Amino acid sequence: DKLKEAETRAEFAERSVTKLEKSIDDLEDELYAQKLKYKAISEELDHALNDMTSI
Amino acid sequence: DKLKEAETRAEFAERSVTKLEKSIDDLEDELYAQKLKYKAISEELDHALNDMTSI
Amino acid sequence: VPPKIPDGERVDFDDIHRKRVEKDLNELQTLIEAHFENRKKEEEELISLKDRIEKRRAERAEQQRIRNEREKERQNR
Repeated sequence: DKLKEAETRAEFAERSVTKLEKSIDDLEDELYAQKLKYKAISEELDHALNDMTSI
Repeated sequence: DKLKEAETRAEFAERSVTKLEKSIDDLEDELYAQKLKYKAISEELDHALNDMTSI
Repeated sequence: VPPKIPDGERVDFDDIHRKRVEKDLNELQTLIEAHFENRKKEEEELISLKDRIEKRRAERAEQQRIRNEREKERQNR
């Protein structure tokens, strides 16, 4: 009889997706913010370099 | 009977779990690569500052 | 005997100047342009793509909130 066993299977399984969802959101926001940090620090330097190019 | 409504969600869960794991792993990999790139940019700037430092 | 250099004619010290002329100017231009092109290609496109990712995950996460609400109406009976 697989009734109760598969019910426990679903009960344990479906919460794991939600557990991963919040982690994915947090890590994606972290990656996006860090990329923003790099691009913010990079634009000023590349603009000064464009100023640097042959005066 | 009562088995199928459980089997359907049970199989719904497996592929979703695998896809979420793959997505979070790949996002983490991208995050680490960007971290290394950012540290490298800081290294280049600091090396320039340390080498010149008035001569 | 030591290595008896055979009798030639010339030359030196023009090669060093020739080597410096390319590096100082053309290499500098091409290097700074490579930096500029790499920055322009990567940073803006990928930050736009990642904000696109943020809005898409907002959509999917809200859709999943609605799925959770309907699942807890159809389940908590």
